[PDB]
Amino acid sequence: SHMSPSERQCVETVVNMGYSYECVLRAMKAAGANIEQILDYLFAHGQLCEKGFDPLLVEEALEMHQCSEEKMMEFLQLMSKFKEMGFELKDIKEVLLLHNNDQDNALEDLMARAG
Amino acid sequence: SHMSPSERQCVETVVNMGYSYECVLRAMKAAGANIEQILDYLFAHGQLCEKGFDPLLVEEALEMHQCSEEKMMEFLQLMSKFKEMGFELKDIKEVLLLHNNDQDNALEDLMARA
Ligand SMILES: [K+]
Ligand SMILES: [K+]
Ligand SMILES: [K+]
Ligand SMILES: [K+]
Ligand code: NA
Repeated sequence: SHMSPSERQCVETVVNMGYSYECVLRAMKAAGANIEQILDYLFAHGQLCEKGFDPLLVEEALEMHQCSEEKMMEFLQLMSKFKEMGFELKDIKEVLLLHNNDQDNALEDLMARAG
Repeated sequence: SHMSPSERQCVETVVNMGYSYECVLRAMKAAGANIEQILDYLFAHGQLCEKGFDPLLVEEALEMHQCSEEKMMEFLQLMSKFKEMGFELKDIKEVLLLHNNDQDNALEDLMARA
């Protein structure tokens, strides 16, 4: 197998917890071959989708903010807002990262390039 | 320029704090285009190299453990120790990650596969 021994151990254990292979493999690609990190990703991804967030934006938020749930949520909410205004995702990520999720600074930057 | 406006802003600001372009671009690639993130990476990388850690291993530790400075140090120390014992970096990273930096479990794993 192309997988390492630790990768296979993660898949075996998390699939035993009741997750599909596809979900586990995707989560492990994102979160790394550690069981708690995979489960935390799977649970957070599920909870956020259930709240109505776009799964693509959820995935961006989980990648961008691995350390703070509070910052992750702030990033997710503002990314959702700016995306619904019509800005491009690549620009939104960039300005939220530069400005530490400050809504006013991020918007000022996005507008300066809106067209 | 191939860089985004935010990337250019970071380079301009950080080079102004007296860092070389090459150091800033490398740090930005690792840490992302946010000035505090770049400065924190540059400073940590410097401090750990000054303590005598292999810069290649320092870079692996800064990548693996962005959230906990204590976890980052514990990983860096163990990766250095296991490398001295003669194990391969790729294996070492894998077992330290799986076993949450537990030395004995990681070691038993490494010896078992060797
Ligand atoms: K890997
Ligand atoms: K963070
Ligand atoms: K890593
Ligand atoms: K961490
Ligand atoms: Na990100």
